[PDB]
Amino acid sequence: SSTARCSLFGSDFVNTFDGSMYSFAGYCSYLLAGGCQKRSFSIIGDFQNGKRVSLSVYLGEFFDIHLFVNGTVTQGDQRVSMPYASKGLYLETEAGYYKLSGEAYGFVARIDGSGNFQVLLSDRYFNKTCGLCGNFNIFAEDDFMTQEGTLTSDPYDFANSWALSSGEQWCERASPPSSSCNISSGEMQKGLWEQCQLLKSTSVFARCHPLVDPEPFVALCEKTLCECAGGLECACPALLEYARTCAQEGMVLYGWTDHSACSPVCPAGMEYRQCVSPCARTCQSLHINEMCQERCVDGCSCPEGQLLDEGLCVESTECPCVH
Amino acid sequence: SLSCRPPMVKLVCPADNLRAEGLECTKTCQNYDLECMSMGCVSGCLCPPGMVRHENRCVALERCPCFHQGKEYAPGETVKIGCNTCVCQDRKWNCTDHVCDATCSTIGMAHYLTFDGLKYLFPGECQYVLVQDYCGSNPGTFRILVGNKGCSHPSVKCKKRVTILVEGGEIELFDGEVNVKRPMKDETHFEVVESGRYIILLLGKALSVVWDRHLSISVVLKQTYQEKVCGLCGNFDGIQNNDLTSSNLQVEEDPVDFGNSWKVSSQCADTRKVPLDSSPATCHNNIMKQTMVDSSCRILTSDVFQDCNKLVDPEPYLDVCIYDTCSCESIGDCACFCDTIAAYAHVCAQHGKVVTWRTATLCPQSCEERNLMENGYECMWRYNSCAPACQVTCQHPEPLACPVQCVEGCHAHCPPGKILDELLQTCVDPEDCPVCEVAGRRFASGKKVTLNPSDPEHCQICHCDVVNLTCEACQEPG
Amino acid sequence: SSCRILTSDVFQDCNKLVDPEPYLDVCIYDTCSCESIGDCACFCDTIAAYAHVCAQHGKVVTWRTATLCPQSCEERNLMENGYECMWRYNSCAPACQV
Amino acid sequence: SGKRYPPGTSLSRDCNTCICRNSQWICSNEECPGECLVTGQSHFKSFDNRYFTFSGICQYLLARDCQDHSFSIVIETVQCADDRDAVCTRSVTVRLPGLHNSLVKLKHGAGVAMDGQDVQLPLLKGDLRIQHTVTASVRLSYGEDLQMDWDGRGRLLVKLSPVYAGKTCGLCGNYNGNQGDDFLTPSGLAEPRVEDFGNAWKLHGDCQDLQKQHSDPCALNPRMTRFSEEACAVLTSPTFEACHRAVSPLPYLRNCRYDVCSCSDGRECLCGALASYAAACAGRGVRVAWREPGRCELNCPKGQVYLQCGTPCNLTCRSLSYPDEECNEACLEGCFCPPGLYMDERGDCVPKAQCPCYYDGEIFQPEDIFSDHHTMCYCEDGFMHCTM
Ligand SMILES: *[C@@H]1O[C@H](CO)[C@@H](O)[C@H](O)[C@H]1NC(C)=O
Ligand SMILES: *[C@@H]1O[C@H](CO)[C@@H](O)[C@H](O)[C@H]1NC(C)=O
Ligand SMILES: *[C@@H]1O[C@H](CO)[C@@H](O)[C@H](O)[C@H]1NC(C)=O
Ligand SMILES: *[C@@H]1O[C@H](CO)[C@@H](O)[C@H](O)[C@H]1NC(C)=O
Ligand SMILES: *[C@@H]1O[C@H](CO)[C@@H](O)[C@H](O)[C@H]1NC(C)=O
Ligand SMILES: *[C@@H]1O[C@H](CO)[C@@H](O)[C@H](O)[C@H]1NC(C)=O
Ligand SMILES: [Ca+2]
Ligand SMILES: [Ca+2]
Ligand SMILES: [Ca+2]
Ligand SMILES: [Ca+2]
Ligand SMILES: [Ca+2]
Repeated sequence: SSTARCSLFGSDFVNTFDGSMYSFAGYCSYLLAGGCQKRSFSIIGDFQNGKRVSLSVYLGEFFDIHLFVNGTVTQGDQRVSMPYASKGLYLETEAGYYKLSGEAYGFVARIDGSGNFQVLLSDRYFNKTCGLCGNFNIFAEDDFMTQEGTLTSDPYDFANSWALSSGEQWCERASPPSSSCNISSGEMQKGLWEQCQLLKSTSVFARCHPLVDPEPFVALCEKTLCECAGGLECACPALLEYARTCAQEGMVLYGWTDHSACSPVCPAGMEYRQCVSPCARTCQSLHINEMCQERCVDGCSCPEGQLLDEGLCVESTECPCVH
Repeated sequence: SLSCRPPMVKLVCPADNLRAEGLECTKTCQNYDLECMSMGCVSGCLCPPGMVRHENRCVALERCPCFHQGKEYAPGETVKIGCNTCVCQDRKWNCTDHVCDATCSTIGMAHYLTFDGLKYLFPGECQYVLVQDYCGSNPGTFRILVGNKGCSHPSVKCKKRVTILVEGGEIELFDGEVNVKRPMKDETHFEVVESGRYIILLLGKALSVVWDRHLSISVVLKQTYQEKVCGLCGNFDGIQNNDLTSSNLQVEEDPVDFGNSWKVSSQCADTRKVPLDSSPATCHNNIMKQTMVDSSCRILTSDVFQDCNKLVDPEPYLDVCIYDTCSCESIGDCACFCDTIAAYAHVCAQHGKVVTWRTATLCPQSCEERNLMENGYECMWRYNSCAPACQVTCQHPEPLACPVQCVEGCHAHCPPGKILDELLQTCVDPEDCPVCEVAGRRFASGKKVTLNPSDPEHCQICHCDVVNLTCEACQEPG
Repeated sequence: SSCRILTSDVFQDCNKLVDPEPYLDVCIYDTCSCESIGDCACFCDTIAAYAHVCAQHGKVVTWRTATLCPQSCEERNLMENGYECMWRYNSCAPACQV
Repeated sequence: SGKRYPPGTSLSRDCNTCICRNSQWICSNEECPGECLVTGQSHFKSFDNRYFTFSGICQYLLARDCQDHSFSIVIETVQCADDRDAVCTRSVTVRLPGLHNSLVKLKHGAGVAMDGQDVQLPLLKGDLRIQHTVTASVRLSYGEDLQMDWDGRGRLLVKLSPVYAGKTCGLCGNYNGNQGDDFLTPSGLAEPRVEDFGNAWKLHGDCQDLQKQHSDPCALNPRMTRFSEEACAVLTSPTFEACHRAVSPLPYLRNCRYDVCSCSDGRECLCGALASYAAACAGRGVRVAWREPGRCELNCPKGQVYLQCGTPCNLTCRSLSYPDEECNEACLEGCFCPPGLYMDERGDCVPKAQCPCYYDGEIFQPEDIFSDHHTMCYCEDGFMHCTM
């Protein structure tokens, strides 16, 4: 292992470092991860109204980046271009999806096109980082230790303990959303129960069970298949997480999106591969090899030829020059 | 339910007595002398009247410890704070009342530590009275001064000048060495010990001075005065808030106006009231650099200082570390940083806590240039962490009144039967010393002093320059 | 001024052979940017990069004193309770040895 | 203070007076009253003008008469926001062995409770008086040698006169002038580590003693690091130029940055720390006008108006009932209303036409003719006109 993983997938949902999900429709900034005795950094996430906007990394006291789906990254308040590499924080784009690496400080963040925060974190902070993605321990039941340090039964007030406010805006205790699903039940539970079920039935998902358990994943979906009207695609967010969670454990899965009738969004020219190398051989590139022994990562990428040049796929013949 | 343990009893709120000081007022050792709140007791179990609770053990007697530094001390156990012992004779330590030797300092370029203990800020550029005795209604024995030049903004600049006026003398120092301009009458008490980094400098029974050859000025007084002085360091009374008693005999609040009263040249420049802010000139609006100095100033809270962090608060010595090196543009000499921690390390040593914090990537302080003149390389010199300051030499064979226990710096060490001389950089046997023993009695190595001024008839003088077994004749008055 | 050690009395032999005007412009470029606080190494390292090149042309130099980039060597003669002190910082000794 | 004065002048500190003669101010050495203070989160002040901090969570002693036992005060601390470095005051207890050996309790509102019983203000018993001050803050007054102040949101004060010189013991120190000894545990020795001093005055053994008092909780909340700079940078801005030469601002700045980063809502934590500085600037003589629509101007209700320096003697309607009583009060700051209007019980203030009477406690309406067999009495305009 030697690593970790958190994920804030879909709408309001969370996945800690230890197999513990819940929902949270926040209202302001909240601390994702970071030390508890002493903080060399702090990954932070801003919610506008339940729905998420920005990932932020405050590197102690002096430096700040505020990336988001908007992609218009900024440093403090001055909007900078992209990519960007100050203070040991390469701010890159991998597989058409945005990345923030802090390997000196022991973390790698990223976002996808839809907006799904992810946080990879070393084994150095085992029993350290206490926050909204919980501690990096082995257990999964005890990873609600509040900013006081208090094992709580509620996955909701916990996330509200780890709030952090600014002068631009002070924020309060958000409220749980009053579910309109409770009255508009109808047929929506009888026909659409299958898309949550196919995590368990289909063979392509029928082999991570000795590594993980889909029982929470199917539990968290059935409450979100009810607000969206007329669509099977409402299941693939909770499903899409289950793919990566098994991938991180050392056991990858293949081609599952072929029949799932849901592919994650990407810009033109590319669609969702699975296990593409991060070192995408592009156009204006030096032909060097056997340095990129990095692990294999998911994300959308170009066709077989059709090399990359400035955020699009273009045929190898039309490689430009530069001056 | 639970039938509580034998040594203590279950108690019950009576319906009549509002004063049900039961379980809520759980007397432990901390709270016994203290007074406690109680609305009503609970369904708990509680030690008897003449007994208490102690870390889950109802300790029988009133012998429980007497906490200092959050640590246990059995009754009769002793501690050493300063120059005093103190023993918890019962539940309360009663300490002695031998007042200890106070100590000024000039931490960095522009700060001052008083006797009673009061860090304050004073960037000056004129010449200033560090301390004196001529204060109101007293004779005026000694008049230590200090003089700075280009030191309102700390930098590689700010060479100090120190002029000390005692016994009608004028000895002064700057640029590495000391200089006598007027020798004082009573040469007997005079003494100079160039041990290590420092210039230890006695002047009498109740006075001493130290100088790190670069900026630090740490005058040391004895029990004798006890409110006989004034100046920048204050009055030496024990009271700490009356160390801003200006020359016009009143307490101020803004120390920049304090020192302006104590300058000598009353027509030179009074310093300017700076707008206060946590960032000096360079660090102002340069938040990046501030955090590289902040972190690097947290050596004052590091694993090696953890013993001294308990005794001596580093929050004073920290604020100076961040104040100087912001202003100071350290380029070739990182001395406006390296000197502030040694000013903390020395104070840690005076409390008996040696520290070795100085490595090769961090303020190295070699000592190898001295083991150079001799073609043979005996190399007896060493940067010893904290070695004694008052040792024996060919120039000063006797044991001296020793105001400072140990000091950092480069120190000689060769095998025994060889005693140091400073002129010949190597150590040497005892007999090679220019020592003097005339008519038997043991004394110094031929001091240049005229003994016996009291009695004319008994004027039996015996000088000794280096070794001479000589005795001069006294000129008669008649 | 402090970068004019590259034109000082001790370098006068090497100033004739190796132009210091290149190595000078770096001395002023780095230490402006560099906020030397505790380690003055972004200054002390640029002159050694000039001193070494002076040595390769056969011109040893001893420019390193106690107020200026000291480079002690005393921590090594420490493990042994006896202090033989056989280690020394000196000018320029054979880079190669057995 | 960097300005000249002619000879023969007599400037007066709060403590005493001093006179210029031959370039030498002569001065008296007569004692003057001390002031222990609690405020903000956990920021203390000793009687000897020391400052420090101790974020312990238990029932601690604050002050006590220690050669005899005329009184004893007990603070109670709790965590007060999400952070661990935020420990505000909830309630303080007072105890008077000279009267019933009673037990007063100031509560987290502006309320008080004697022996469990809630009480309407005022509370004239024999010695101790308890009354509102601005109708937003309680003020105990036992004898003439003791005062207090509100413990609702935690700004406890005291006032001890020099009759208690050096004969008290607690967190607030000896009241002996000496600023150094104040870290003297009850076991009779000066401790250097504050984390040993505060936990030496706790009252319950079950309470956890702490091990480290942190100084920069802005690390655990990096978002507030910027705001804590510009916010309390006005403390040194020349708005407070008038009382840099009255009291040292550097701690009142140091205690801001520990509060604004630590507490749940930094808005009022800011504007309850600035007032901590102005209140001490005014205690020496300098008033400051530091209120703005941005810098936390309080919202006096529509009946009242904001006011800087005013007279809380001719405000309440109880004053006209007992006009003979002395009001040796200062020129205070708060919410008053114009002189033609006097304060009613129900939040509005009214002219003296419908200002009731408080005869024998009894709140009589503006026209209530009133008599037993032998007396004859009536309430005219606030005063109770009795005859016989
Ligand atoms: C999003 O990006 C656009 C284009 O740069 C910009 O105009 C807009 O203000 C940004 N909004 C946010 C939420 O930052
Ligand atoms: C984790 O840290 C806690 C708190 O310091 C400690 O009590 C516990 O033993 C640690 N556990 C492991 C597995 O290191
Ligand atoms: C301390 O108290 C003990 C016991 O009463 C007594 O014997 C001793 O003389 C006292 N020492 C001092 C320094 O007061
Ligand atoms: C040098 O320091 C060492 C280690 O503290 C000590 O053992 C030794 O006695 C010292 N020697 C001298 C000559 O001071
Ligand atoms: C000792 O003093 C005598 C004077 O009495 C002088 O002649 C002689 O040279 C001196 N000897 C030495 C070794 O200084
Ligand atoms: C310095 O090193 C040189 C070259 O090895 C040698 O010739 C010389 O003797 C050394 N000098 C000293 C003082 O060690
Ligand atoms: Ca966990
Ligand atoms: Ca004093
Ligand atoms: Ca000792
Ligand atoms: Ca050669
Ligand atoms: Ca005291």
